[PDB]
This record gives sequence, C-alpha cells and structure tokens, in this order.
Amino acid sequence: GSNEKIRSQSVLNTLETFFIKENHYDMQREESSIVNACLRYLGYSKSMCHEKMPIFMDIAFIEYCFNLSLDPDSQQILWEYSLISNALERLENIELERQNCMRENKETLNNEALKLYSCAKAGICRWMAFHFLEQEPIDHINFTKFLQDWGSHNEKEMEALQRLSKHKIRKRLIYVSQHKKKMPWSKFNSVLSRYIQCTKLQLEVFCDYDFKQREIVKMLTS
Amino acid sequence: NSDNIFVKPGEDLEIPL
Amino acid sequence: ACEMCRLGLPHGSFFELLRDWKKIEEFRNKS
Ligand SMILES: [Zn+2]
Repeated sequence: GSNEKIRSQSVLNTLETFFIKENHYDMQREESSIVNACLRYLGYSKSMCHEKMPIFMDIAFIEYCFNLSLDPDSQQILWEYSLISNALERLENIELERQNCMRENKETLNNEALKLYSCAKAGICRWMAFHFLEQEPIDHINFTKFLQDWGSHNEKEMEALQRLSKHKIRKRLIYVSQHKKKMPWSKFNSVLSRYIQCTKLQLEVFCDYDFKQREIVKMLTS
Repeated sequence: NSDNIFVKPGEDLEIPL
Repeated sequence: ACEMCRLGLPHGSFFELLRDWKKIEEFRNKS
C-alpha cells in the first residue's frame, strides 16, 4: 500500500530540491528530463490523488507559467482559458496558505502581499480578457464562463465587455492594442514576481518554510 | 521596520475597468 | 469516497499540474 507512498514522497522531495531556488524557477535543459519524469510519476501516482498540493509546487508552477525569471514580450505565456483558470486557482492557494500561516515589518509584508496579489490577479484577468477578444470567432461559451469564476461583477465592465464582444475584428484588435499599451505586461510581471518573493520571505521569516531566503534575511539585520 | 519593502511608496496598484 | 480511485484512473492536483506543465512545455518548444 504505502510502498507507493514512500516512493511518491521521495519524488516530491526530489522535485523540491529542483523547484526551490532563491530566485524564480525556470526549467533549464539539464533539469527538464528528471523534472518531467517526477511530475509524470506524481501525476499517475495512485497514492497522490487526494494529497494536498504543497505550496512550493504551486509557486514553481506560477513562476514557470508566467515566466517570472525575466523582467516579457507578453507572448511567452500560453493564454488558454483551461490553463489560466487553474493558474489563478493555484495562485489563490498560495495566497490562502500565506494568510493562514501568517496568523500563527510583518504588517508591511502581509499588507504588500495582499495589495500585490489583487494587482497581479487583476492583471492576469485583464490580459486573459485581452486574449479572449482577439479570437475570430469569439469563444463566448468559455469567455462568459470565465467572467463568472474570475473577474468581478460591475454593470460597467460586464456591459462594456458585451458591447465590445459584438463589435468586429479590427475594432476589437484596436481596443485591445490601445489597452495593452495602457496596461503593459511588464507592470504585472513585476507585481507577480514581487508578490511571489514577498510571499517567500514571510513564510521563511515567520512560518519557517525554507525558500532559500537566508541570505536575504541577514542583509536586513545589517 | 519600514513602511515600504517590496512596494514603492508612490506606486499605482489600482487597475481600472 | 472516490469512484475515480476505485476505477484506478488519473485525477487530482498533481495530475492537473502535470497536464498544465506539459501544455506550457509544448507551447514553448517552438516559441
Ligand atoms: Zn480519487
């Protein structure tokens, strides 16, 4: 029964030694085969099916998903609905996990992570909206389904998205192309990256996770 | 114990629409 | 509790993560 468990835990341990870096994770070519083999194993591991996703995994995914170790053509990220919904869910887990662990400068680190989270979340959603509008034909089925799950409910934006949804290609592209300049991806990459590292720091300082923030800590005592 | 660490003192984190 | 588990079928956080990871991978293999 638990020979599979002892195995899976060791695979999870191994990934942890590849996914926890001081700065953000990026999958390097020399790691990719073993990183793949580990994920696949855990993916089909019977004993992992109802195990809680550790927060290092969710972080590493977010770093990898939003290419956080760069500083962004906007187009290294796959803006597919199915993926980005799950990306937001995993991001949501990190924030809840952060909030929960925090109860057990701390005001600043908590408050910044809050502000940064909402800012990043909003940006992800706005850029998801941007991609949805560039479709021909538009996937209203998933687009409106997305707006229930992620993105708030203001008659203003609700109807404005609907109004623009019934316009055409070149005008739809123009609203997006203007608003992508008015709201650049570089802004959110910064935010999301700072959130992740702000989060990392709290959890090592206070909750005693190990996110390799030991060197960052000692430079704040000086 | 600063009031800024990861966020710059005057920074617009307000996303409209 | 679980029908999926009893049938010995893939499901859960790690499997959903696997699928999403691959999605990003194959996308970036040319991008
Ligand atoms: Zn199950």
